[PDB]
Amino acid sequence: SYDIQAWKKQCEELLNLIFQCEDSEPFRQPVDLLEYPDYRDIIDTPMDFATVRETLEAGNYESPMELCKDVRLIFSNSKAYTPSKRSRIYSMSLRLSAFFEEHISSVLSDYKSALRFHKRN
Ligand SMILES: COc1ccc(NC(=O)N2CCN(C(=O)c3ccoc3)C[C@@H]2C)cc1
Repeated sequence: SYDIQAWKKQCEELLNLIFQCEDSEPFRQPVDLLEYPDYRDIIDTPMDFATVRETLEAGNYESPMELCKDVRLIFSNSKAYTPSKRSRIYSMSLRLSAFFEEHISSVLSDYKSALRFHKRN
């Protein structure tokens, strides 16, 4: 399966599944800086799933590795803000991360395989 472009629709479908997860609600939109005025004191690079979807649709990701880095930044940023290992948001961030990682693994493998096939000769 050596389609170099296939990752983009696969990532759009996975973002649709993440939007349907109730566990995504707190990560869907950019954190309101007025609601949390100290957010930018701790978080250097804000990220959320609407920003990831818009970047993808703008044609501003070259590879699924770049999309994966931004999704992993949502989860690291949530971990940097949260106050407990038994925080509600933290419990949701960890379930959503496991779901994301389970599904992105084949997207990354297939992309890297397709690029190796393109370079094979
Ligand atoms: C009183 O009811 C509530 C319950 C939950 C919240 N949400 C939060 O505390 N959050 C801070 C940590 N987050 C993030 O750092 C992040 C957001 C996108 O990517 C990461 C998630 C989210 C915005 C606010 C009020």
